[PDB]
This record gives sequence, C-alpha cells and structure tokens, in this order.
Amino acid sequence: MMYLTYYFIEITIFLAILCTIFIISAKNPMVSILYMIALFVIAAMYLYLIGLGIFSLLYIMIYIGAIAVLFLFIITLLDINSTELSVKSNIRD
Amino acid sequence: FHPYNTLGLATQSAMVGLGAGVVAAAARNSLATGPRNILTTFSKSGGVVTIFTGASIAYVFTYCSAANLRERKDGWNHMWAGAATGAVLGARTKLVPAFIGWTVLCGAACGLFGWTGARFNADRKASLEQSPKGFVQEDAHQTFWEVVHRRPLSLTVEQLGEGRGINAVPIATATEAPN
Ligand SMILES: CCCCCCCCCCCCCCCCCC(=O)OC[C@H](COP(=O)(O)OCCN)OC(=O)CCCCCCCCCCCCCCCCC
Ligand SMILES: CCCCCCCCCCCCO[C@H]1O[C@H](CO)[C@@H](O[C@H]2O[C@@H](CO)[C@H](O)[C@H](O)[C@@H]2O)[C@H](O)[C@H]1O
Repeated sequence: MMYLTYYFIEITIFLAILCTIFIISAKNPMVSILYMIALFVIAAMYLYLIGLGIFSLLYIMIYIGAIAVLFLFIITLLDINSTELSVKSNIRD
Repeated sequence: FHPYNTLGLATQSAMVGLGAGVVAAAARNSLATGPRNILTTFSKSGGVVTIFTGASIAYVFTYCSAANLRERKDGWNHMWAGAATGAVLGARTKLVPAFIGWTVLCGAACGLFGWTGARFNADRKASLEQSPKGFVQEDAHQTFWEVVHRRPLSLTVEQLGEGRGINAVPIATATEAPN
C-alpha cells in the first residue's frame, strides 16, 4: 500500500514532458492552450505533493482563471493563421 | 620551461574544432533561407567544418611545436600559429597573394596577442593596481612599475652595453689628473 504513492512526482514529470511536446505539436492553437492548462494543473499537483496547496489554488485561480481565459478570449477573436507541424520545415532544427 | 605535448593537444584541439564545426553547421541550417533538411548540414555548409578543424589543428600544432623548438614560452609562438592559421584560411581563396596576406596579418595579430600575454583577460597581480609602485625607498632593486631618482651605473652598462658614449666610469674622472 505504502509505495503506491511513491512515484507521483516522477509521474508528473513525465506528464509535463508530454504536455510540452503536445503544446509544440498541436495543429490548432486552441488545443495548445488546453494543453497549457493541463500543464498548470500538473504543476498545481506537484506543488500539493511538496506541501504548498495554497499556491496550487492561487495558480488555478490566477493562471487558469484569468490568463488562459484571456488567451482563449484572444484566439477566439483574432485570425491567427498557422502552419501545421511538418518535416520539410522543422526537421532542419 | 616545461615542454608541451604536441599530439595530445592537437587531438583534443581537432575534436574540439570538429565539434564547433558541427554546431555552426546546424546553426546555419536553421538560420538559412531556402528549403533545407537534415541532409544539407554538411553538404551546403560553406566549409565551416574544415575551417574550424584546420585552424585549431594548425594553431595548436604550431604553437606547441615552436614552443618546443625555440624551447620557450612567449609571443613569437602565437605569431607562428596565427601565421599557419592565416595560411589555412587564405588557402580557401585560391590565390597566392591573398594567401600570403592572410598569413602575415593573422600572424601579426596573434603575435601581438601573445605579446600582451595571450589572453583577453588580465593577470590581476602583475597589474599596476595590485603591485608595488611609486618611488622605491632605499637602494632596493627597481621593479617594473617602480620609479627611481638615481639609477646604478653597473645596471646601465649591462642592460645597454659599452660604447657609443656610454661607459663604466665618467669621462672627466677617467681622465682626471692624479693630483
Ligand atoms: C557539439 C559537440 C560539442 C563539442 C565540445 C566543444 C564544442 C566547442 C564549440 C565552440 C563554439 C562553436 C560555436 C560556433 C559559432 C556559432 C556558429 C555561427 O554560425 O555563428 C554565427 C551565426 C550565424 O551566422 P551564419 O548563419 O553562418 O551566416 C554567416 C554570414 N555572416 O550568427 C550569430 O550571430 C551567432 C554568433 C555566436 C557568437 C558566439 C560568441 C563568440 C565570441 C566572439 C569572439 C571574439 C574574440 C576575438 C576578438 C579578437 C579581436 C581582433
Ligand atoms: C604602445 C604603448 C602602449 C601599449 C600598451 C601596453 C603598455 C603597458 C606595459 C605592459 C607591462 C607588462 O609588464 C608585465 O611584465 C613585466 C615583465 O616585463 C612584469 O614585471 C615583473 O616581471 C618579473 C619577471 O617575470 C620580474 O620580477 C620583474 O622585476 C617584475 O616584477 C610584470 O608582471 C608586468 O608589469
């Protein structure tokens, strides 16, 4: 039982890696903002793990509650074109 | 002095210069204009790889070699190394005079760089701020930055040499009458 909650921090590390790669690879930016919200949640989780739930909640009510509301509030109103992730354009890096 | 290891330093220097060529190749492939890919790095690069490797090889090989042939550590070595490096870089332009010019002027610049100490930094203890200065007190040996009201004559004759007016004893007293 004890060690079922031993590797939660490593899980959050792996999940943050995933959400970063997904922010970078997503086609429509709206999805990239949703993955940013997933990342702020994972950060709030990790902060609860190390004993700072107050900042977890301040993050959820600041970043997610305002900044990301606003990011969607912008991309909903602007004509932000894109260029889907490719191999001819980005492999060189 | 303590001798240099020519081949040990040259092999390190070549791997370093190859690595710098790889970094500059990738950075050019990213910063360039037209359609490219992971293939162009070593095909369409303007000799960044051979530039860096030949320079680092020639510089370090010549510095350690001439430091060991002259058997000293000084600025003339860095001059010879900059002379080799100028030859390598100027061989790219397939002309004799530009090859000679690249050699001489890269050599003079590296030779100056060795004159001033072969560093862009400062020693910080050989400097004037952190070193004795001003008037030496009582007959003590005159260091570099120290000033002296009256110098010894033996030290003058040694540093300069005899002749051309400069002598071990003055002229009148040398030709004074023993009376
Ligand atoms: C990977 C394995 C690693 C192996 C271990 C060892 C590795 C050692 C690596 C050494 C560092 C290598 C870095 C190479 C420099 C970066 C490559 C480059 O291209 O720099 C220029 C860059 C792009 O320029 P580019 O696209 O080529 O177009 C050229 C047209 N002008 O455009 C730029 O603006 C970037 C410039 C970067 C400059 C960095 C700072 C250099 C400082 C200058 C030194 C000056 C001091 C000498 C002054 C003497 C005075 C006479
Ligand atoms: C074109 C003119 C202007 C160009 C700019 C350069 C001007 C400034 C002068 C550079 C002075 C360099 O001087 C530097 O080396 C001298 C030796 O020569 C050193 O002087 C020291 O050398 C050691 C031997 O190594 C001896 O003990 C010597 O008595 C002294 O203490 C100092 O550590 C430093 O002062």
